[PDB]
Amino acid sequence: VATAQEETKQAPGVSIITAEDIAKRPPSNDLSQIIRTMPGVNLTGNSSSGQRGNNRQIDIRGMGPENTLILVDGKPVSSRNSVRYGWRGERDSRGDTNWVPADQVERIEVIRGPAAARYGNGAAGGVVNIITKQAGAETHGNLSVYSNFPQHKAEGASERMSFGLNGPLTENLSYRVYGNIAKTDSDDWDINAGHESNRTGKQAGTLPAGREGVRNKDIDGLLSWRLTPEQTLEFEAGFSRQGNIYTGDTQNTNSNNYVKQMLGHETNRMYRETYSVTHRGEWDFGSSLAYLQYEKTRNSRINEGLAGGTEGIFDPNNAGFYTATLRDLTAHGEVNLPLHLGYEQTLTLGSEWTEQKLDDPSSNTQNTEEGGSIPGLAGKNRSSSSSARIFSLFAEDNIELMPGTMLTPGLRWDHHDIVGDNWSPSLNLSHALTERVTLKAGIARAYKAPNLYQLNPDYLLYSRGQGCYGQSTSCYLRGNDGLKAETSVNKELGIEYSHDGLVAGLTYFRNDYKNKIESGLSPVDHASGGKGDYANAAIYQWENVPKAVVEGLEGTLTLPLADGLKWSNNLTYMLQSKNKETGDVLSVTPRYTLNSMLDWQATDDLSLQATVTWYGKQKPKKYDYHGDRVTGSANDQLSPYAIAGLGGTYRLSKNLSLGAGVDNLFDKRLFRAGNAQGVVGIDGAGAATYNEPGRTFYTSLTASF
Ligand SMILES: C#CCNC(=O)[C@H](CNC(=O)[C@H](CNC(=O)CNC(=O)c1cccc(O)c1O)NC(=O)c1cccc(O)c1O)NC(=O)c1cccc(O)c1O
Ligand SMILES: [Fe+3]
Repeated sequence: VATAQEETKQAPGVSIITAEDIAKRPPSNDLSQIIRTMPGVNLTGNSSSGQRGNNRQIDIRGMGPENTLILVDGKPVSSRNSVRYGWRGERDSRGDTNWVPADQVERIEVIRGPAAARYGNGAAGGVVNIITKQAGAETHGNLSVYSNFPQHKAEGASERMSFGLNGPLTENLSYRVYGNIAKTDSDDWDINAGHESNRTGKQAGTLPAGREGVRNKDIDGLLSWRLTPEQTLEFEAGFSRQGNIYTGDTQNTNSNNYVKQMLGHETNRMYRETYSVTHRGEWDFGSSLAYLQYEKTRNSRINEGLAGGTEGIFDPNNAGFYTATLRDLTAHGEVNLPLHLGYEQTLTLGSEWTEQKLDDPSSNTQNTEEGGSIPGLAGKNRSSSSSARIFSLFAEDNIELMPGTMLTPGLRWDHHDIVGDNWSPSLNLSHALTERVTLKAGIARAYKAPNLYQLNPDYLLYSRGQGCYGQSTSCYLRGNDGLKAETSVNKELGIEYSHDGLVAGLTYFRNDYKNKIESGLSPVDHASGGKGDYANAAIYQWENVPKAVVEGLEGTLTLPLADGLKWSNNLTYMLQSKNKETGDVLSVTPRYTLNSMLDWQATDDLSLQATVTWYGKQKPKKYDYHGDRVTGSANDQLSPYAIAGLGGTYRLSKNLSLGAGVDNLFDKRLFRAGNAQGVVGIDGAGAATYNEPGRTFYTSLTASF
């Protein structure tokens, strides 16, 4: 009997991307590009402001990217938690899917809804687990190189070069190492000129930036030592560095002179260092796994403001870099025990402990002189430091009820040192109706701890009125340590026909989303003192939005037209996404997304690929920061559109393949006009918040032994 962990990787809410899929749709740089084509996955911001809108990240079933937990070889990636979380729920972050280089990935696992809740904190949407190629019984290695070439030159081209080498040292000692260097160029500063929202006053000439660029350096070493036939001990260290290439991005799309000085410059750099020890054992009466991970993330970037329009724009009064540091510590143990009597079943016991320490000398520095002081909050020299610790125990049991039929109950208990106890129960069922048809169902309660910015009372944003809910008076936004965790009851009912390479399936999912954390709507208090008409500014906190809901359909259809010819489709359809308190939308996703590949292995040494992605309509948020129906261009929608691509790979030998193709064959292009709503002298842009890149040719070479 399979463990509950391996078994639940067979739910309809589960997708696998292989190393061979990566070869046939090679990503520019970030893996999000290919990860997003799975059913139930979008590439979206975290809320609906449209801020930092070219910085979109992986979203599972509309639940936001903060609810997508990224693992590498089963170990958490937490680095984006080192970037400032803004009034509107975005971070100036490119996300956490670009730390492992695409050509060293063996496979990617995407686990959605109820089969993912067992992973705990931050899996309310789901889990994406990036697995790296590993050593075997013989020295192996590869060299992979990529390059694209956009028709339009303003758009940023990507150059990417990686190697891997792996194999034996001793009989009982293996190594696996890789190194990657990559560069996606920034879009030209001016790429959105003519598409920018209307720009009055002093904001005349300001521009929504295109896509930011990134320089990557990744180096990983792994050493695998066989103590015994029954025990293995693995040591690994990782060093990654991303530095951007800045092209005019600012939270509000306003500008100043520091912005313009910095065009082309590196204005943020993220160093990520990972060390890990892993014990793995296969035994007489089961197996077991224990690991320790230390992740240290240094986020160095230029000081930005924290008030109204100055929020998220470089500040000339505090010019220069600062460094936020994230130390994240993760320990994990589990034993797997096959039990034979009664039913065939496999029981799994485990605990987990995590600590997140965050040092950030910049985000807590807003002073209170204009809006009046806030009892209990020092105006200067507040602490940089946050932390939270979670302890967790769990038990999952995968019970063969009769052959065909599997029932897999679990319980996880989580103790957060500030927020308290959480109980996440789960039930995952698969039953076989035929050699060909399988019914599956799942219900779990997933868990999300407040992030360290939401939770901190020293974290303080300010606006003179334009961001304030329900008024034009000055207001403050303040963290809250009395917050409850977000929980979500992720239901799924799904059915699948599968036979002779022919697959046809359709899943319904509903996630009932309790206590989503968001900026509050009522002032809890008022500050006293200050200057002029801004004196005695309102005080709001980060609050738990009591109930929200997402709902949709995942579908997939795969037919073998002939021996050498396969037609595949992944389908996402978003039925509902609602803050039930404000009736506004949680996330801006396309109404549907259909991904379609035709794969012809026309020859033994030649495969050809055609792809079509159809995106549906996209609607912006209906309400502004004040909470009032928006007006003008702020209502603009994106009409449905499709991106098509052709590509191929030619086997020159066993040891060498060429690849080449075209993304966006019909040069369908979109442009970021700004943010979804209007501010003073800056007309809204509704759903037009991102740059879709135009026709782009690409080539590739892979040599391997
Ligand atoms: C040029 C120009 C546009 N200028 C303004 O809109 C001025 C003066 N402020 C500024 O120009 C910049 C830049 N302003 C902009 O680029 C346009 N505003 C925004 O994008 C904005 C977005 C969300 C919330 C806000 O409060 C915003 O001002 N903002 C600030 O210096 C500022 C500092 C502390 C507190 C604030 O609220 C500030 O606005 N502020 C106001 O008119 C204002 C009036 C009521 C409420 C506000 O929030 C205002 O900013
Ligand atoms: Fe303002």
